[PDB]
Amino acid sequence: ITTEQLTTREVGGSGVFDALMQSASNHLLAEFKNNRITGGDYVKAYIATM
Amino acid sequence: MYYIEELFCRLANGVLNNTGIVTDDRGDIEDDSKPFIIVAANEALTRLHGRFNMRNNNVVVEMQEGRTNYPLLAKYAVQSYDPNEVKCPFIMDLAGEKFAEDVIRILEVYDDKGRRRPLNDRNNPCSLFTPRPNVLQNNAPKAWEVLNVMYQAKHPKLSTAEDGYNEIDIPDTLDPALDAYIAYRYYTSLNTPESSAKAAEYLSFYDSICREVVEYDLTSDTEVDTNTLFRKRGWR
Amino acid sequence: MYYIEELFCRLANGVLNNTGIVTDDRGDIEDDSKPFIIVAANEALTRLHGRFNMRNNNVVVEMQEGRTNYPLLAKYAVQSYDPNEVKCPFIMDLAGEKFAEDVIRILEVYDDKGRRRPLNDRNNPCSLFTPRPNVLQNNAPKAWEVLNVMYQAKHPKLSTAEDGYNEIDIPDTLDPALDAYIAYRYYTSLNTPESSAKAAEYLSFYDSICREVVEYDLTSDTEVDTNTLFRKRGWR
Amino acid sequence: MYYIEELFCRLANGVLNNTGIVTDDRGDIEDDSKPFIIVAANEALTRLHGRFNMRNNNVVVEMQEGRTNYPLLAKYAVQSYDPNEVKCPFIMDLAGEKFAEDVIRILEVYDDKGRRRPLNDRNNPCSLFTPRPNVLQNNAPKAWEVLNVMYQAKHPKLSTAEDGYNEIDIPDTLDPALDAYIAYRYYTSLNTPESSAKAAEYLSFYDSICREVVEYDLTSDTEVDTNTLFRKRGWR
Repeated sequence: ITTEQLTTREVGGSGVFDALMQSASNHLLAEFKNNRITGGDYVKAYIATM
Repeated sequence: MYYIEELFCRLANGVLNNTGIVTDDRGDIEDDSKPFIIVAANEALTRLHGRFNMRNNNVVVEMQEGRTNYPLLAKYAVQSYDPNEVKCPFIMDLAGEKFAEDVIRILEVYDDKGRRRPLNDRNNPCSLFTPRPNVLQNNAPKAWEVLNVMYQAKHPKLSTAEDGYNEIDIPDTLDPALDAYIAYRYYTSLNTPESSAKAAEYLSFYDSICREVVEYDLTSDTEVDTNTLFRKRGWR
Repeated sequence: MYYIEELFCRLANGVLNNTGIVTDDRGDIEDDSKPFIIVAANEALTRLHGRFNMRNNNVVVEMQEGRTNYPLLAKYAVQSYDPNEVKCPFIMDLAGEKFAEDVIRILEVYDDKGRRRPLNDRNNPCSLFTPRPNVLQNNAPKAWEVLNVMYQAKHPKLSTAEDGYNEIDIPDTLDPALDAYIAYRYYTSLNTPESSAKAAEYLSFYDSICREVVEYDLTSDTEVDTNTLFRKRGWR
Repeated sequence: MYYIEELFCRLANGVLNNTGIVTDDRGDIEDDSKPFIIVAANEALTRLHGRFNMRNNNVVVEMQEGRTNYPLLAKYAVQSYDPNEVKCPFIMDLAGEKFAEDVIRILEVYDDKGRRRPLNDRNNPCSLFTPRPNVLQNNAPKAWEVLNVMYQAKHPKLSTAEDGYNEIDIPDTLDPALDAYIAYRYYTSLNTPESSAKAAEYLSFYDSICREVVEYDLTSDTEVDTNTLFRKRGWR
């Protein structure tokens, strides 16, 4: 086990931490395209789960 | 004047720049969400043309024997009447200038002989009456009597269809007011409390723009004329 | 008097330095968001030209028989018109800059004979009328009648496209107001409570600058002239 | 008068002493951050020269046949005109005193024969007009008519280039006002709420300094003159 597997410096990589970020972002973006949350509201919720 | 597509671009790169209803390139609104903007856009134009007397349009009405009420509807226009149920139209217009029922408030009426006709004068036997805002009533239709009605008119209703209108003709100083009202309608639709606070800001901004135009009179709303009562009163 | 390129550099090294809309070196704005600034820039310039009578321009209109409405549009000018659509343009700009379609409010109208034609005088038989703010109406076009219209003109529309207008001509004391208004639109579009508070401050700063200009009269907006009614009334 | 480098040192050892844009020795601002200060510095100087009538400069304009509008731009100066598109310049200046388009507001105009020329007097046929703040219009260009225009002038724009201006000429009592405005612009750029509160303090301090100067009249802004209407009115 290395620190690379835990997270990659690039966003959306193969890291476990990266996978959770992309998965959480996709769920929020699903409602973003449903016209129920603004862009500012979307990013605020994304940061709060970091 | 500009196409409705430019309005979509302006909204895409404007107040709605951070919304989920815009395209990935910020070039246009989502196609399925376009009718939402169109409904709001028509509503915004109606309010602007009410507070400000920007457009003054006139129509021609021909008196028909045996008829007293003359609704100002497109089904009675020569270019849009159905001969099956209408014996003959009495509203006259052109092929490229079809009547669009844009009547808001009647201002003055002149007959074919050039005499001003009083409106809603209950004590005047020859005066005309308006039982409804968009209905004109004449109590004595003559043989060759033709009436011209000059009224404050709204902007023609926009439509995404090809045959419908696809252009906007408003003073460019009111463009921020148009965008603010559309933004207010969109953010008010979302029921999140954060969007509610943002919605009120645009509505307040829209009202501020309208009063600024009135304050400086950028649309030539104020009108004056030379005094005529001095001669009529016999002051000499 | 500077080109549109300096505006991006000034904004990048100015109010919008902290935001991510600028390049890595803070020397220019991203191409993906350049039209966003252009829309705000056009909106800001219209507001300034409405509050202040900075620019005054005149046009020449040639009367054509059979036409009573003369819109002041670019497609009816002798330059930048389609010969296939309109057979004879009636707006002459043979010399100098082309007609930019920047009409806000009509001030006065003088004919070729050298007299003054009354405007929007309902009781005057020979007065002109304006059914729309940018449309001039004449009720009796003559054979060789030519009208000159003096109006308050806004800045021509800016565009980053090829062969567009890319020059800004405003008094240098109004530059902070331009930057404040553009920043106000950018921050208020983020729908963020932290950015919303910042956006309100810029709007107040923009209004503060404008009232400062009026207070000291840096634009020479006021105008006075020698009284002529003293002799007209026969006081002697 | 002092070099712009001294301004950088004063800011480095002044309001910006606790910022990340200064050198490790607190002797100068970071080179890549220098254009940010220059843009703010020019903006601050414009505001000071507007509220306070500190600099009064005059220019010489030569009337040219067939020309009525005379923009006050450097491209029409003898030391900076391009012969390719300009037949002959009409703004006269010296090699070491090149015209810098520092016009803010026109005060008075005198011809070569020593007669005062009224400005913006609509009822006076011989009066001059200014359709734009930096454009002078003469409706009757004579043969040898030469006009001198005295106007309130802004400080020349600073530039880091060697050929550009690198000196500041303002009353030393306004130096804290200059520093406060630059500090306000810098702290306003940062969007952190803590910096926002600090930014407002400098702006309020800048306004307080300006009113203090007005209160004590340290720049000799107030001006009076001996009464002349007593003789002209014929009181005797």
